[PDB]
Amino acid sequence: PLAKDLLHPSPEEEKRKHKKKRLVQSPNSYFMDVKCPGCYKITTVFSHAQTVVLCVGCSTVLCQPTGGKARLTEGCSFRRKQ
Amino acid sequence: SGALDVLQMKEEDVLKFLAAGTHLGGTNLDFQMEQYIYKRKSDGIYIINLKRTWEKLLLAARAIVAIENPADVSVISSRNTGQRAVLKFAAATGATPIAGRFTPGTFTNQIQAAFREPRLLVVTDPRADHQPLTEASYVNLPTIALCNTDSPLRYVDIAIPCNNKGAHSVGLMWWMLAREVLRMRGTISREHPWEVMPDLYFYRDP
Amino acid sequence: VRMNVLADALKSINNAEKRGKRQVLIRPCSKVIVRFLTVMMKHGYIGEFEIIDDHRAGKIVVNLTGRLNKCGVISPRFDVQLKDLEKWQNNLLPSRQFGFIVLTTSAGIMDHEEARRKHTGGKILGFFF
Amino acid sequence: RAKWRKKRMRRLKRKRRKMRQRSK
Amino acid sequence: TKKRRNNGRAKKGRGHVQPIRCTNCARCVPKDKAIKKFVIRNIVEAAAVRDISEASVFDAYVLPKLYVKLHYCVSCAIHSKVVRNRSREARKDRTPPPRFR
Amino acid sequence: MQNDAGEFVDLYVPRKCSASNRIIGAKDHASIQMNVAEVDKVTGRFNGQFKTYAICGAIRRMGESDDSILRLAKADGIVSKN
Amino acid sequence: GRVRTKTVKKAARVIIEKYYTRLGNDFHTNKRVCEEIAIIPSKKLRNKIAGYVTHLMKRIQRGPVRGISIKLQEEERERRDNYVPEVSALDQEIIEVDPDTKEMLKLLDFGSLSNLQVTQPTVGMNFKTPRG
RNA sequence: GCGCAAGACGGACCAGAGCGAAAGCAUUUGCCAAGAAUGUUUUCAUUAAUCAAGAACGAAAGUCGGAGGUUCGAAGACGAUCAGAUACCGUCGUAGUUCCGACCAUAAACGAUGCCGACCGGCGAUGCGGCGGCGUUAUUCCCAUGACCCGCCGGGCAGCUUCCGGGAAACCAAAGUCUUUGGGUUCCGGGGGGAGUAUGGUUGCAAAGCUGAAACUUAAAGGAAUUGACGGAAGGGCACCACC
RNA sequence: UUAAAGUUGCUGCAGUUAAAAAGCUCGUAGUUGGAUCU
Ligand SMILES: [Zn+2]
Repeated sequence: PLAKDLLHPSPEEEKRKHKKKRLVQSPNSYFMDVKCPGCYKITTVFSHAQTVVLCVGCSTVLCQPTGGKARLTEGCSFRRKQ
Repeated sequence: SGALDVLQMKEEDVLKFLAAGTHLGGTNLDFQMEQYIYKRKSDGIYIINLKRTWEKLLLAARAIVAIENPADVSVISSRNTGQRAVLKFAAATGATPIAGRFTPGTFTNQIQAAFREPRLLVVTDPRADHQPLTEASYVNLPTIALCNTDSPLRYVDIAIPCNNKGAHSVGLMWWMLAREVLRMRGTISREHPWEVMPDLYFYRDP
Repeated sequence: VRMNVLADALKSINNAEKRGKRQVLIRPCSKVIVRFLTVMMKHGYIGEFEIIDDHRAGKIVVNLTGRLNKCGVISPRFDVQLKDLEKWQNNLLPSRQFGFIVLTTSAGIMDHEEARRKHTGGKILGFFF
Repeated sequence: RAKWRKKRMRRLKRKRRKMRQRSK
Repeated sequence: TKKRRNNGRAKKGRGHVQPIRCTNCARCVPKDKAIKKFVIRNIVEAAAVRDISEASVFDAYVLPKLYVKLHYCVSCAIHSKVVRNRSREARKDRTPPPRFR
Repeated sequence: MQNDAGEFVDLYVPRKCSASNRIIGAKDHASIQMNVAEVDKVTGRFNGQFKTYAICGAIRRMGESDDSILRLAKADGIVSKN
Repeated sequence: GRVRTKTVKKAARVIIEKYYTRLGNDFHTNKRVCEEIAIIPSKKLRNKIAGYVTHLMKRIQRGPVRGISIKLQEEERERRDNYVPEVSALDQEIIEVDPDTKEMLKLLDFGSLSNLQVTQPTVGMNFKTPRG
C-alpha cells in the first residue's frame, strides 16, 4: 500500500464495501419484475419487500418477507429492471 | 525490462518455470505480497504472476550489474536447498558466497575474522536468512531476496515473487539470475542458449 | 458527537503524513475546510486536491507532498486583535522564518501576514508549519 | 490490618455516643 | 503490580460467575478460576486385572471405567503438584502439557 | 541556508528520501542509496549509466521499500507497464 | 573418563588440515609423522594428538567433517557438484497445468504452448486442519 | 431393600461462550410486557452530547413484622493440639441461610482505566444478522429449508503479532495521535501522618450512611525495574572427611 | 511577599500500578452543538 489510489477504486473494490462506506453511497437493492405462473399480469416488486405481495385480482401470493431479500414462491420468475 | 522486445520473457523460459513449480505458492498470503499474485485456486494455493516474477528478476539483475566490483556483492543461503546454487552463482559472476550458518557480527564487528563490508546483499529466504538481512540495517545495505507468498518484506528492497521452497524452483531461480547478470554485462550472447543447464544448481537428497 | 468538523479534517491530514502516505480522504467536506486547504496549498504544503459530490456533505481527496510538519486547529475561535498577533505567533509558530497562522477576517480566510498587510484582525482558525 | 483498626475506631464512636449525649 | 492479563481467570464480558466447591477443601472458587480435571480411570488397576478375568463368567467381558470431574482451588492444585510455577515467559504458554504423546 | 548577501551558510545539504521526502540524517544507518543500471534499446547490454534512488530507514522498516522502489522504477520507464 | 581437550583436538585438527597427504589410518605411522613436523613436548602429549588423528581420519572416509578443510576434498566435492544428467529434469514432453494457471498463461499471451495439459481440479474445498 | 414427607438446590453438558445500565442471569412448558444487532430506494427532519438540583435500581451482611424451618452455620457449650489457644482440627448448635411486606445504600461494587466523536498496522478464530459460491448430508427426486464446506459486509466478547507511537518502567493498538502542547463535556488529586477522627448539619427503628476540620507531628513515605541474601516454594547434580 | 512553582496548570499539570473516575443509569439549570444560500 502507502500509495493506494483513493480517487479511482476498481469496481471489484467498491462492490465489496459497505454501502455507506463507498466513495459515493449506493443501495444494494433493486426493483424486480415478477410474473405469476397462472396469471398474466406483470408486477413490480421490491427486492427487500416487507409486505406479502399478491396479485390484485388473480389472488396469488407473489412473495413472502424474510430477514433479507423477500422470498419468491415457486413457479414465479423475475428479472431486474434496468 | 523497459518494455523492450529483447528483454521479454520467452516460451522456453515459461516452460522452465512451469516444470519447476515456480508459479505455485503457499496457503497463506502476506499483505505486502498481494500485488504479485494472480488468483487463489481451490485447495487453497495462491498462484504467482510469472510476468511480475520476470520484471522483478530483471530489476534485481540490473541492480547487481550496477555494482562495479563483482566481489562486493554477497550471496547468502542458510538452507541446504540453496547452498549449491549460491556457490555456483558466485563462481560464474564472481560474487562472495555464504552457505551455512551466518555468524552474528559479520557486518558490524570490525575485529572479527570473517569481517566483510558488502555493497549489495542477495539472500535466498527472508524468513530463514533473517539475521544477515537485519544486520544489514546497521551498515546501509540494499537487499534483494527471493520471496514466497508468506514472506515478510522488512529490510527487503527488491523482492522476487517465486516459490522459494522447492529445490528445483530455487535452483532455477538462482540460475536465471546469473544468466541475466552475465547477459546484461555482455559476456554471454543473447541468441545462443546458455550451455550451462539448471541441473548444476539443484539440491540432491542423499 | 461530531463538533468542529475542521478539527477532524486537520487531524486526518496530520495523521496520514506521519505514515508517509500520498493521499488522504477527508469527510465531511465544508467550505471552511476548502478555504483552509487552499491557504495551505498556495504556500506549497499540500498540492492539488479534489472534491467528491454525494448530494450530501461531500468529501475531499488531498495529495500529500511530504512537506508538512504540523497542521492544527485552535478551539475555541478566539478573537485576535492586530496588537495581540505577535504573542500568538510566538506561542504557536516554530520560527520567525516559516510557519503560518490561519485566521478568518471580514476580508476572508487568510494567514497572519496578509492580515497585517490588510490591517485587520479576526478570529483564529488554526496554524500550519 | 486496616480493617481491624476501622472496626476498633467504630466501637469507640459507638461508646462515645452513650458517654457524650445531649443530656450531659 | 499486575501479573496476568486475564487476572488469573476466564471471565470476559460478564459480571458474576457462580461459585463451586473445591474437591479437597470444600472452598468456594469461581468456576472460571478453578482448576478442572476430567479423570477417566479403570475400576480395577493393572494389579488386579489378571485376578478378575480368570474369575469372570463372561468371555470377552470389557471392564467398565470411572468418570470424575475434579475442581481445585489455586492452593490445592499447587500443593498436590497438579500445577507448577514457571518462568515469566513460560507463563504465557497455554498449550496443554504433552501427555498425549 | 543562505543570508541576505546570498552566501550559502549551510555546513552541508542532507539527502532526502525518494519515497517520503524525509531528510536522511547523519546517523541514519538504515538508509540505502541504490543504483539501477541502464541498458541499450537494441543490444540490451549495460550502457554505462544508472539511476539512483535513496530510501530511508523508517520507510524500509515499515516494509514499504519494496513497493516504493518498484513505483520509482515504473515512473522512470525501467519497469514495463504492468 | 577418557575425554580429549581443546589443546590436543585443535592441534590434531590443524595437523590433519595441513598434512592430509602423509597421514593415514595407521597409528604407529601417524605417531612418527607428528614428531617429524610438529614441535611437541613429551610422548604422552605426542600420542594423544596422534591417536585422535588416527581416529579422525576414519571419519573422513565416511565423508566430510565440519571441522577441517582439505583442498583435495574440495576438488572431490567439486567433481561431485559438476554433475548434470544428459536429460534435464525440466524438459518434459507434457506439463500438467491447472485450469486457473492456464488463464494466467492466456493473459501472458502463452496460449499456443503445446506441451501443456489442463487437468481436473479437486472438487471438495477441504484444505484446512480441524480445530481443537 | 420397598415406600412416605419436608425444605433447600438446578450437577455433568458449561466455553477466555451469550444477555443486562450495573448489581446480576442456567430444569420443562405456557402467558405478559421489554430489548440489542442486522435488513430497508419507509417515515419525522436537528428533534443532539455531558450533566448542579432531583430521581429509579443497587451483592453480601444487618433491622422490623408474618410463614417455614432440609442443609450449612456467627454466638455459645464441649473434645483435641499447644509452653499458653479465648484460634486453626473435630461434635453439637442459636441468630441467620429460604419465602412474603417494609427499611438499610454499602464492597478489591475492579478492566483498580467516566461518557460521546474522528484518525492511525497486520493475522487467524468466535457469537449474531445479512449476501454470494463448487461440492457432501436430511437416503435415493421438485424447489425452498436445515447440518457441514469456502469467502464478503456490519455490530459484539476476546486472542496472537509489530521499532505505529507512547511510558519511570511494568506495559498499552490504546494508556497512541502531548513543549510540533486546544474535538465536546462531567467528576475528582496536590509530601507522609493526625484522619475520614472531632464538631455542626442531614437521613435512618437501630446499626450506621452522606458532608467533613484544625491544633500538633514529620524528611521522607511511595511506584517500577536490577544484582544479591533468604524461603517450613518447585526442579536437577556431586562426594566413603555422605549414605548404601 | 514575588520569582523559582508546568508543585493551582487559561497559556500549562495530573487520576491502570506513585495522591486520585461517583456502584450504575435517568434527568432540569449550565457548557457544547453536522451539510447547506454570490
Ligand atoms: Zn482446595
